[PDB]
Amino acid sequence: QFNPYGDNGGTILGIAGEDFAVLAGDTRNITDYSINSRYEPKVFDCGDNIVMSANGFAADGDALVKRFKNSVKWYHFDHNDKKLSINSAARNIQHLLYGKRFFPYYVHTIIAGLDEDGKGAVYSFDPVGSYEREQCRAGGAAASLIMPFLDNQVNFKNQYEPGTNGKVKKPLKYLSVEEVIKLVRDSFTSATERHIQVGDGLEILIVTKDGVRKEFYELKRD
Amino acid sequence: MDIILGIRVQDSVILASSKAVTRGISVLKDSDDKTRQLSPHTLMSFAGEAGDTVQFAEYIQANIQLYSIREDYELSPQAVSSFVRQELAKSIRSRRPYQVNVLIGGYDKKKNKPELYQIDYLGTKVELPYGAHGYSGFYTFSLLDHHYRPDMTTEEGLDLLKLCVQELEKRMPMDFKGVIVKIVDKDGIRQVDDF
Amino acid sequence: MDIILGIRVQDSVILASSKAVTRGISVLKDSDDKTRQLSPHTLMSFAGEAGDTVQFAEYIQANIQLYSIREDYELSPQAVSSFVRQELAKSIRSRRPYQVNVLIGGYDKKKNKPELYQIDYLGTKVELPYGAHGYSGFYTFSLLDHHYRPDMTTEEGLDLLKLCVQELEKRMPMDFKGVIVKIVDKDGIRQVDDF
Amino acid sequence: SDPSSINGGIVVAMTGKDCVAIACDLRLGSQSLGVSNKFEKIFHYGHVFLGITGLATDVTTLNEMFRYKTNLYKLKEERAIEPETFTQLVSSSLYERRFGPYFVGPVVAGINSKSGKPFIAGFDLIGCIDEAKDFIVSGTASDQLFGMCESLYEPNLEPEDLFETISQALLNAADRDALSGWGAVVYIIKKDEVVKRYLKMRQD
Amino acid sequence: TQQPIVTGTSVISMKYDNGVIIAADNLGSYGSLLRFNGVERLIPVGDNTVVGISGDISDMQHIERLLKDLVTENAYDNPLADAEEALEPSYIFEYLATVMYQRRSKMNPLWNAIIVAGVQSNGDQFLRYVNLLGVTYSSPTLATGFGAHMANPLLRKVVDRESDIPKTTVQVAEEAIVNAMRVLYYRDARSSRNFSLAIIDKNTGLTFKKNLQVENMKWDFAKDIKGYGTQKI
Amino acid sequence: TTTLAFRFQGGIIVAVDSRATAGNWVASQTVKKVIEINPFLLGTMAGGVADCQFWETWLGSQCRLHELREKERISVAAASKILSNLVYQYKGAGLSMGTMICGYTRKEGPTIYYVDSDGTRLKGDIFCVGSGQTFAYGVLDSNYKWDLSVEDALYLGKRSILAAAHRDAYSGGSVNLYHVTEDGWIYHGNHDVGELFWKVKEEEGSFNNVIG
Amino acid sequence: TSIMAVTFKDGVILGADSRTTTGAYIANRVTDKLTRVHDKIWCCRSGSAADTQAIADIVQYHLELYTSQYGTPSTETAASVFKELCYENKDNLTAGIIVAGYDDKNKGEVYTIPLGGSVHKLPYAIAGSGSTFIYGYCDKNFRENMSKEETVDFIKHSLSQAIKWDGSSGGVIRMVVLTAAGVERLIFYPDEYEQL
Amino acid sequence: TSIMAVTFKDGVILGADSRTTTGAYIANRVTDKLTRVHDKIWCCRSGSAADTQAIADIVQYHLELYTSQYGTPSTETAASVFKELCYENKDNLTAGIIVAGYDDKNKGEVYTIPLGGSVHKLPYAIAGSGSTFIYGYCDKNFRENMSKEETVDFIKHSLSQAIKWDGSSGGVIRMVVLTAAGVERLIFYPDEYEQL
Amino acid sequence: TTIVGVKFNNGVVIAADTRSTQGPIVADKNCAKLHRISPKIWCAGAGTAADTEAVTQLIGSNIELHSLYTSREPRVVSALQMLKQHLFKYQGHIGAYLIVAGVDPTGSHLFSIHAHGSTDVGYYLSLGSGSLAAMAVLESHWKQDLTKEEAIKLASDAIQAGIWNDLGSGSNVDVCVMEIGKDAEYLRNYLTPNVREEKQKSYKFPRGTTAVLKESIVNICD
Ligand SMILES: *[C@@](C)(CO)[C@](*)(O)[C@H](Cc1ccccc1)NC(=O)[C@H](Cc1ccc(OC)cc1)NC(=O)[C@H](C)NC(=O)CN1CCOCC1
Ligand SMILES: *[C@@](C)(CO)[C@](*)(O)[C@H](Cc1ccccc1)NC(=O)[C@H](Cc1ccc(OC)cc1)NC(=O)[C@H](C)NC(=O)CN1CCOCC1
Ligand SMILES: *[C@@](C)(CO)[C@](*)(O)[C@H](Cc1ccccc1)NC(=O)[C@H](Cc1ccc(OC)cc1)NC(=O)[C@H](C)NC(=O)CN1CCOCC1
Ligand SMILES: *[C@@](C)(CO)[C@](*)(O)[C@H](Cc1ccccc1)NC(=O)[C@H](Cc1ccc(OC)cc1)NC(=O)[C@H](C)NC(=O)CN1CCOCC1
Ligand SMILES: [Mg+2]
Ligand SMILES: [Mg+2]
Ligand SMILES: [Mg+2]
Repeated sequence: QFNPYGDNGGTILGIAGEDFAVLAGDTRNITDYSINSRYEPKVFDCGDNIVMSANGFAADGDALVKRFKNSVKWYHFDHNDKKLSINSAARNIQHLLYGKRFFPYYVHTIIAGLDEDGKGAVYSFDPVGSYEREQCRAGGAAASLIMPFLDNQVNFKNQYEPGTNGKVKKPLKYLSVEEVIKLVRDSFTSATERHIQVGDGLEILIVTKDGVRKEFYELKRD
Repeated sequence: MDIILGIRVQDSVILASSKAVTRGISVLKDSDDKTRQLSPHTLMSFAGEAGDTVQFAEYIQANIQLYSIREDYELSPQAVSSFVRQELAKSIRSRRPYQVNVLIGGYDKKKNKPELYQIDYLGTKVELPYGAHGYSGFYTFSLLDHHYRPDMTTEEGLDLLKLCVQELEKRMPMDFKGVIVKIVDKDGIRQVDDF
Repeated sequence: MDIILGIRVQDSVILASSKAVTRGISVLKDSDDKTRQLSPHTLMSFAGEAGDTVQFAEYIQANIQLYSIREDYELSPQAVSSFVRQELAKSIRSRRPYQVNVLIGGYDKKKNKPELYQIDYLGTKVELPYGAHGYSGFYTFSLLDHHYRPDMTTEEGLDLLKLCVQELEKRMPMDFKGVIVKIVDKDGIRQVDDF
Repeated sequence: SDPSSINGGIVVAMTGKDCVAIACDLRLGSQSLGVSNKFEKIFHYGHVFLGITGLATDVTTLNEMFRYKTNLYKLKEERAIEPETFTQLVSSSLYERRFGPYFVGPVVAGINSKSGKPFIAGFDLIGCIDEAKDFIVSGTASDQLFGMCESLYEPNLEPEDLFETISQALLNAADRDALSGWGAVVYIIKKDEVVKRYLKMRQD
Repeated sequence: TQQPIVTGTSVISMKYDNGVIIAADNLGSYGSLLRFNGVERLIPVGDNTVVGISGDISDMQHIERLLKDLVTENAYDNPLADAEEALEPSYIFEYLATVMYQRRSKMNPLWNAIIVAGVQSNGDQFLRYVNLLGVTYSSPTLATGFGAHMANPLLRKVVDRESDIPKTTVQVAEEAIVNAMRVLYYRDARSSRNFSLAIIDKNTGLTFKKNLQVENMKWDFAKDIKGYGTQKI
Repeated sequence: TTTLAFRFQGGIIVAVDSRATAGNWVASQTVKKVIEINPFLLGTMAGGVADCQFWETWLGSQCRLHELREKERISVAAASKILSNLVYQYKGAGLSMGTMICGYTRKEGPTIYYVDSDGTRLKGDIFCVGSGQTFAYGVLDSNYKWDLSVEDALYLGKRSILAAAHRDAYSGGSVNLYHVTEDGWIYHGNHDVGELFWKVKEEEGSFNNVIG
Repeated sequence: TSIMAVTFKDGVILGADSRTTTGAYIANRVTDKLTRVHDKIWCCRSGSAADTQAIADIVQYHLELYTSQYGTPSTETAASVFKELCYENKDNLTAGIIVAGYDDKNKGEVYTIPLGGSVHKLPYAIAGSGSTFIYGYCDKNFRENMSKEETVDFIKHSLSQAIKWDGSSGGVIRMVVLTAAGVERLIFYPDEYEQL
Repeated sequence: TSIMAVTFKDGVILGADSRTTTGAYIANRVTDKLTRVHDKIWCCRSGSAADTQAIADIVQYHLELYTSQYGTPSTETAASVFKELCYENKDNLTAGIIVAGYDDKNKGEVYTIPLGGSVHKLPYAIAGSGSTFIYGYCDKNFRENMSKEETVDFIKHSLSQAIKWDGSSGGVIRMVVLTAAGVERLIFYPDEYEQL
Repeated sequence: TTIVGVKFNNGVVIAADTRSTQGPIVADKNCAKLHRISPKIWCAGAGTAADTEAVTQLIGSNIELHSLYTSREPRVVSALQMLKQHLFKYQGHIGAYLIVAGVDPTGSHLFSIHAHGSTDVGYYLSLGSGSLAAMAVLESHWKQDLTKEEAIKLASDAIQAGIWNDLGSGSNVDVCVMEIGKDAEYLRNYLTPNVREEKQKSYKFPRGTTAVLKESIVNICD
């Protein structure tokens, strides 16, 4: 019997700072035990300072990104070139996903950008449209490897102030873009070591009020 | 849902219906009224699939109430039961059938007689002196075969009904949290509050 | 079968076990004692597959009684529980496993301490302040997490147990016909007749 | 009805400078229902430590079995079994049940008393030995543990630093797994002293 | 929901400094039966694109007709049909990719794996893959079926990343493709000796080679193999 | 999920946990399970996240359209029945929802309606919904009285979620509290179980099963 | 597989391709499907590689033990041992074996043993997946009492066609000639047989 | 079924057996599997009797309507109509059709249409269950530009072998000769072809 | 796995990668797939990891006892016969796919065994999930009359093909050279082309970060 779904592997990661947000994703694309491409980007600038990635089944991922990019285009036409806010984008994506509730897009979606107060924003979605704003989210094949590391290093979970008898928690603070990129690179090298579908290359998209910048780093190719 | 009983006596129809609403390993409610008044002298109890039951009952209720307003006249219990049966008879060959079993207790004002109809989800109608749906019947029918007489009073009918509820409470596996009892006679429909 | 509870307090272990034996749509019995005395200061309650339960309980009982006669000595609750666990651990990889879950309540006379062990049909043993098998645990564990204190008396333990039975009687789907309560302490095993 | 994920639980082991650490959570449940918060998964036979995740009845059975076997070993050999040898004994015993296996994920940890070398090892349910310089993981949150260990770990950590690393690895991994947590225990093992610490963690 | 009947095996391809090469054998298999031997599975579109197709042949012939019709439709009311408004490889691919994904979404797929090789109007090499699931990807080397498992490893030794493309000539690239086709003939049970090869260069244009054969094969060592273990005779 | 809401002398208490799961994977610990439909209506979420999130948001839009068309805030009965009639249309399709529509109006007073994805709609004083509902019921039922104070009712709701958060593997994160009065709903904070458990254990003396 | 054995004037010749498959992947392109169970009794193996191998080894053992006690076994005897194994274990085997041997009394003899474990003595036999495509050709072209060169050409042309149509067959064409003169191994490469 | 169509110097000849089966029972032993869709365009039918019949009738209708408007259709056109039906209804059909016709410009032409609905133009084509047994024979014996008598012998010998090995084939060998001269029907009985 | 075997002038060489997987997770990044049956007979193993180790040890044990009994150096065909009859007996349930190689008084040998008990002979062989990547290299570059250094190069190149192109293979290349008249040389980690890059950050925690409830000394002595 024909199976309409497939698994193209890879993994993605979004972190939000005080005045910036990053959306990272490896560039490897796979099916079963074969590599299709060592450089196939799945993190995209969608306009209006919104970056997006839909990881999982690439055909559904590309379809969704294509539809959202098109949604941004028509939002401009219909509402006098108004900027689509990250919260409005998030709600719009929920309806795109839930529209196919009974034949879902097989993807974990993450978008990143700046909220209307200029602060860093990351939104994350399940395959059928449920969403939530967070400081932190890993998605895809190696999400279960990376996410707990992010809980520990971004949100300082399980970390207490030394000498306070486990009574005072380590205080929350925003991370600098330099510190965030260190965590992204270490997260992906760790994921590459222990997950076979992750590797080849890492592409990070950084979003500030000035625009969208890119950075690329080599990953292990085995 | 689960337990719905009905007894027709000399001058009235008495309907008893369990109060429990269970879902999984939790009794969510113990005061549920599994009945709708279709018209001043016609009462319908119901049991079956979750959601379907109330949706069907209220749909029938709306139709009978619509008829009453249009004609300024109350349909006979026989007429209401036939309407209900046909709706279930349509339903069984639908894409998704109503899985609802009903008892219709009514007092025909033209005949001055109580009438009890038992209709299952297939649309199988029968007029009876006493009726039950589900596993209840496996205890109550034999019990009523023995103790029922056609000329009994409403009070005798309630004692006969107490005998059924006691038997069910003794031998049924599930806790159905007692019953709400309602009487249908020449003066309409009223609820017995202390049972 | 179905409901078996156990509470260890300061100076005793209290076991509560439902009285109902149901088969199909009939409650065949409402006074069933789902327990066996393995030794003067060790009691085992049980629940699970029909036939298996009693067959297993009596088999364990015979073995512990044999040991007692041979050595003229009572095995500690810990020793009995380990023996029982191993029998179940063998059983699970047999051609036909015993589908029986047990609670073992005992008073260690050498330590002067009450002990409660919960063992499932797989042979999964844990010592606990309070235990339950089946769906009961889904209500009683959270309840006891709140109301239980380690230094309670036998009377306080019985009131704590009444609180569990009330909750189960309110929210459980099935009628389990109340419980038989038994206390295990320094003076042995005795049954509470009015619960 | 997947034997390895009915009860839940996790074990992790790490090596440091002239020391080893082995840690485990305390949960024992029946699927969604948490039953016990005292169920330790680490045992020791002499100076050789063994952690076991998986189906709890088999965890108990294997502990009792290896206690049995190491006791006879000591009586006949007139010495304590070493980690490298015990690792081989575990592997033999598991593969003996090749077509009816114990549903477990054992982890050996200890220091060889002759050479002084830190040693850790892991196994699948069927006996395949997984030796490692750095760390071994096991249980329902193994994916999480793999990610935590691979990022947090660095070689030649001092016993006091190693404690922090292994503890943070276990805690943050357990918090992302529904069937793991409910308390934790960490063993810090030096050549001739062993410290056992209970960790404070979230109880949900 | 389909099952493929008459099928074509591997399509292999790679980029080189000035363009792209693509190749596919001339076999139409009917299960284990090697039924048809004159099947062309490389289909040129204009003078700047070649579409290589594996999988179901009835669906391949349908796709041929679509591409043939696309050329016709593009020429309508188009004075620059042979110049600025000619069909690009990227246009041809995106069209096929759309169709493939739409058909999978209707649960009635075209049972194919497709590689669109060509050169864009600005001289850039185009090489992209699409299949029955609507999955798309691009790489310096691309291959379908057994080609993915056996050809890609060999072709990646020549062009392992983007920077290796300018360093690779058409002679070196074609040699690697022809070698890969031989390896597939050794090892793929649904391959044939006869194949077609196409070169799309930004200077010399489209060169379509038909009736090529696998040659320089090593079989001599077979005489020395006796039994499966203990046999000395 | 574990969600509850109960009626009492001083109005309605609504308490929920904040965990989201995908099998045994803890997907989130900071999820919001109460949706504020209007200043007098609340909706609780249990079951499929997308199903609950999408349709209860949609319910809010329908309630807004009612008050625009009718120049009057929608009743709790009518609001719940919009949702129940909607999910009944999808009956069999595979929606997963266990919701509670809690609120106050003049004609009804404080009211709670249980609505689930099989089309069940029930008015009641006490409900617990979710995978950990039974654990919440155990504590809530055994401490509930109509005459509880606003302070005691808030705590019991919080303590009941904590009970379930502890025992149920698929519940946890933090407790979100709400209090509904004649003047509308009032938020009573997010309470992390990480700190709340130890605070409750110490002060209350409960949770003796746990290693202190 | 495509395999065959053909009797002729001076004795018998066995023939086989050299392809082994695991699905559509060719695990071994130089396989030797012609195997010795005795000096001048050989067999062609089709079906499961593991099953036919295990059988041939047991037969070789049986005939070696037979020879130690009773001297050279007949070709019929060898076929009977193959049958006994194939028939009694029919539920657990996938083996299509052709047995061919040279006696001095009986000259060349061919026995075919299909899946069920039945025995059939024939002038020539064909078997394996690729044999289906050459039933027509072989029936039309086979003649009794052919010469060595004619029989070699008959097998070479036959297996060439079987190889051409069957995807599960290919590689080299191995042959083994069984006569009074002795045992001769022949090999024929694609470049020769493909263009016949 | 065993069916085939073969082009030659003067045009094309279609050939078929006459057996129809319902399991191992022969429902009709004198079947006519060679059917007219146009004056000099015929087809051989294999697979489901009901499906191939329903298709041929629709094609015959289409070509009759084609002829009314645009004159005589080409053999390629006829094959395209068969394809269109077979391809678009591939999920609900079991039909293996060989199309053969005679133009004066294009002479003899043969198109084969297997299960999937693909089209293949060939010098000759074989199809049906019994064709498997004659791939070897037909490949070895076919030559281009044969005479009428040679082509008749080629088909007769081929189908004779197909019939001999295939249980699903048998009865008489029907043939239809398509040339500029006209249409000629031939029949050959068991007593002749069996002893070839 | 990816494993290979290559014959040369005066002996035989086998090689293997060093990745072990559990679904998509890398369990062991440096496991040993080259196994010693006897001093000069070595085995490369793919498939079920425990099965390859257990079956290689059992036959290795019996080969040692046989060697002592017969007062002879063991032969590769004996190991081959014992392995195949054992694997056949279990009807493929022991998932061991082995490349058996070695030198003995008869000469140098190279065989492969499949789980169901079928054996092959060849000058070059490859087994495992990356066998197609390896065999592509072997079919391209192999020739008759290879030298020792050429065969090692060819073997390791075939393993590298698996390492890079197969997701079921990775990390390092192990080699074992068995030459006639010489001791077999086991080259553990002959190539190490997948060294982990320096991490961006040290995640050494401040002492006292972890909250502790209890402490106690554990008694390991008698
Ligand atoms: C507790 C945690 C137990 O699930 C609650 O019920 C919680 C409720 C909730 C409501 C609103 C916001 C957050 C949380 N439910 C979940 O977290 C839910 C559990 C669930 C999963 C799948 C279901 O379908 C049968 C039903 C319930 N988790 C999810 O919905 C997760 C985040 N998403 C998915 O599993 C994605 N699936 C959904 C179904 O369609 C395929 C994709
Ligand atoms: C041709 C190639 C196909 O029929 C021959 O029959 C050939 C005969 C042969 C091959 C090598 C040595 C001597 C003789 N058979 C195979 O190549 C055979 C195909 C086959 C496999 C399984 C069968 O049923 C059990 C029947 C035929 N190939 C194999 O045995 C290979 C080595 N193994 C597998 O394909 C794995 N099998 C194991 C058995 O169970 C199914 C998977
Ligand atoms: C040979 C005999 C067998 O393949 C031919 O293909 C022959 C072709 C033919 C016969 C008569 C007229 C023109 C052409 N086919 C049959 O004889 C055919 C066998 C067949 C049946 C069903 C098939 O799949 C649907 C494929 C092949 N016989 C029939 O159609 C007979 C008349 N009917 C049945 O056997 C009953 N069938 C009906 C279809 O569903 C299965 C049961
Ligand atoms: C490559 C990595 C396969 O991907 C190799 O074949 C490798 C061989 C090998 C040999 C010695 C030491 C290490 C590795 N095989 C594996 O790594 C193997 C892959 C595999 C997984 C599951 C299988 O079941 C059919 C077969 C092969 N991994 C393992 O054996 C791991 C260590 N063990 C398990 O996953 C436990 N399995 C064993 C089989 O029974 C079910 C549970
Ligand atoms: Mg790789
Ligand atoms: Mg929890
Ligand atoms: Mg015939």
